[PDB]
Amino acid sequence: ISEASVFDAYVLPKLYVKLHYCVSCAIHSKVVRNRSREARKDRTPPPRFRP
Amino acid sequence: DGFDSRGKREFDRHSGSDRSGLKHEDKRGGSGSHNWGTVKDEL
Amino acid sequence: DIKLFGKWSTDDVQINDISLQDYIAVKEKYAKYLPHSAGRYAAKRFRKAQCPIVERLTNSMMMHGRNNGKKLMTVRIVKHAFEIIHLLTGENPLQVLVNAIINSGPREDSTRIGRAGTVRRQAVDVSPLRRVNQAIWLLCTGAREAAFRNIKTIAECLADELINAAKGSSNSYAIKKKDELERVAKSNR
Amino acid sequence: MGRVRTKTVKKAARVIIEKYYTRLGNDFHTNKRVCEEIAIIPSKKLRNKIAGYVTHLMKRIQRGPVRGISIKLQEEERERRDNYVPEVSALDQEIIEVDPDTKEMLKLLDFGSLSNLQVTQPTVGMNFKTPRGPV
Amino acid sequence: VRRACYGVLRFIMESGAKGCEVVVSGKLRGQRAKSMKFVDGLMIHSGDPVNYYVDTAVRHVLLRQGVLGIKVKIMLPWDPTGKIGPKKPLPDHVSIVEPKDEILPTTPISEQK
Amino acid sequence: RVQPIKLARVTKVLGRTGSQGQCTQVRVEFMDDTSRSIIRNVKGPVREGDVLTLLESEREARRL
RNA sequence: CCGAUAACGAACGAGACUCUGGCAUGCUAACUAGUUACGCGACCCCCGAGCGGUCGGCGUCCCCCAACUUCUUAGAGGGACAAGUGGCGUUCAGCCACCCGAGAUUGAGCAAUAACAGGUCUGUGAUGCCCUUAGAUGUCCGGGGCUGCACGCGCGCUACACUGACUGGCUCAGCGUGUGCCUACCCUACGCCGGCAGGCGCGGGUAACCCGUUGAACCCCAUUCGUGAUGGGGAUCGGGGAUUGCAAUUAUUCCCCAUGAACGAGGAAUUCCCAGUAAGUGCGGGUCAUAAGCUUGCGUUGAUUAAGUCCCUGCCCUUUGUACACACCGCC
Ligand SMILES: [Mg+2]
Ligand SMILES: [Mg+2]
Repeated sequence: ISEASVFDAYVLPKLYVKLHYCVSCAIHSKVVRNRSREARKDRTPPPRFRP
Repeated sequence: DGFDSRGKREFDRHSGSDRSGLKHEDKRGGSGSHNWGTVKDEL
Repeated sequence: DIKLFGKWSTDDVQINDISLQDYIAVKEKYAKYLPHSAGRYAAKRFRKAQCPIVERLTNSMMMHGRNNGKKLMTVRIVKHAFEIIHLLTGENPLQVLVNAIINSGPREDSTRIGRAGTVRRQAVDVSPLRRVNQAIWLLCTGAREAAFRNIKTIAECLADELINAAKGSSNSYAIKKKDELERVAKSNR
Repeated sequence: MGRVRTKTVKKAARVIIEKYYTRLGNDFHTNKRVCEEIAIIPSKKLRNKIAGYVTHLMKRIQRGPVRGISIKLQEEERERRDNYVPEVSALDQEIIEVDPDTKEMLKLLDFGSLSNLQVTQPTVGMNFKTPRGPV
Repeated sequence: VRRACYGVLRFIMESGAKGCEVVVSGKLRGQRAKSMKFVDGLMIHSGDPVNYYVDTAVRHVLLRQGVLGIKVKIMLPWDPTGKIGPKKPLPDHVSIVEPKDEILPTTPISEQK
Repeated sequence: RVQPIKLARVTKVLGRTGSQGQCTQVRVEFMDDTSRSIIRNVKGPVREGDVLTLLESEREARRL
């Protein structure tokens, strides 16, 4: 796309979508996983793995 | 009808005897002379 | 000086491509009187890299069941084929073999597991040891297929296979298979 | 691969190093010979495995202490650790940067207005604490 | 069987062994057969040392209801004299003699004799 | 019009890939330009330091 | 295993162990293994070779008339330990490579807590109960059957060829067996007859003493054939001849002469396998009066690919849910 772009420096757009899931679909698609009894009490989101 | 054509049973766990089944139930909790022991026998 | 089969000096043969220079073993250190040695070349990984390539050829030419251990017969077949190509082309049979390996080794391939379109999903470029492996395999299979149901013997079929592969003339089985494989990689890039 | 040692050789290696550190050394064949009389090892194949782990552990010991211990090593580290005591203390600075509030504390304690103490400009903003939550 | 087997266990351990193990398998008063196992002490199973460390015996007992199999395994105690136990020590057993601690590295002296 | 066939040298082996272990990811540097170095994936036994041909330069780069 | 650490110290299994293979010109030795040296020969030698060459020719424990254990055998000791070096790693556990090295992962055997209504009552003077017990379901004897064939499936053997088949010559093994309580039945050398299968005398061997230096096959070297269901294949079938057995028909096996069927590398699918391995290739044991296309071992020739992954198929561990606990062949 950048090679075929007419503009010298095009910032390609981003698709912003707010998905909602029932827990059935979420567990089936592995968005959320079953956790241990102690682990369920942690509200911290999983790490971004940014480095 | 519990067996196939050859004669092997199609449900091996389903016991065919009315006297006993898969699990060993102990007569009188293992009491009497010619029997397995009990806790009193152990001590 | 080494005189493979009493002749066919090794020191005049050059591997023109650096990509295969350190896997072909026709240099003076790997040069040997005969293409036969119980050197334990499959003891561990990359041990076959230092194995002589004429030895590798005579080890791959014993295939398809009826002849799996007949190394003496394969050695004499290699001897006759090398003599034939020397008297037919006019250069060193070792140089012919090296150029044949270079031209037979398919430079690329393709490999995945998913729902392939034509043959296989993702194109990939092969390792030099894979180049040598597949070149020797393709050349041996081409000679074997050529000499199956005709009067022409194994030595002659191997000879023309190497001769055609060393230059590229579209009639060699190894060259045709390489062309097909490169084409499918190109299409499934 | 597959050269990981076993408890049976490791326990014995630790014990014989602890017992006979003075007798033993960092030579494999010397160690495999001293073991022959300091322990009744039924098997040669296990004896030399023990000797190899002994040489490894003693080569480690020459450099630094490990979980296996020796009383002479403890005393050596005790007599060696009390070193590099500086000629000038790290706590005798010519000036001491001190806060106005701590200066009030010192004058409450009556030990304020010391020459060594130098009051600093109090920080402004009260911008401590980190922003709450992600972002 | 619990009384008899426990008495045998006590007798074996009282006579002195590293361990023992008895199994009584068969039918008593019921069609379904049961096996009861009684263990104590150490008991090795694998390798060469079992051949001359473990004494085994298998008997059949003929009861009115059928047959009762008895299996007995006794791990003999190690014996340097070997009359009541095996001669060789366990191959994985390593024992270390404690040093005399009579170092005495004092000032050099010469003692004439 | 076709970019000419070139050669590169493997400087490091990243690791197996393909969900069957059938290929490897490796890091290659070009002799034609040593600064230019991309991540390639190859099939066959690959040791570090070996050189290999490249029909095309830029195909894909992905981290494991 | 190291580390983290309300755990510390252990035990079983794994390992360790036993056997086997790989190395010891180091030890003990050997007329049932031999080797060198020497002596008689036999031949090529003569050009003359002459301490010339060959000899599984004969000898030197023919015990007075050599030594030695390298080769062979089998005992004890050694040797290998991630030991040395470099790199990676918490720099720990260990991993990678290289040197020296015979060897830097040789194969097996043994093998936990338990579970499988797994298989065996046709292994038993192992065995409960039931059945039969004199016209026997006991036991013996005669014959037949276990083989029987529109068909389907499994383990296999032989092939489809010239990388071959035939003919001849040359040339190399290792496991291991071998004369019997009952028990009748051994391995075979040598000579002779026949073309072969076989037959007849004469031994040797209860065995590192004889077969036997196991002259194995593949392979190697020469001949012919020549891409042709053909000199590939030898299935089917006719005739004849031998051997074992009391008995060969429903052909036991073997030999000889004839016909010469599919089969021109095999769909969907699917098996086994990482180094002396696959595979080619023969030889022993077991079965056996006669019997190997089986099995268990042994040797010969001897590779391609790989030093990875969870894609497929499974198994294990953790978390999780459970109304199951005879435990999903569940409960309902
Ligand atoms: Mg074990
Ligand atoms: Mg015929």
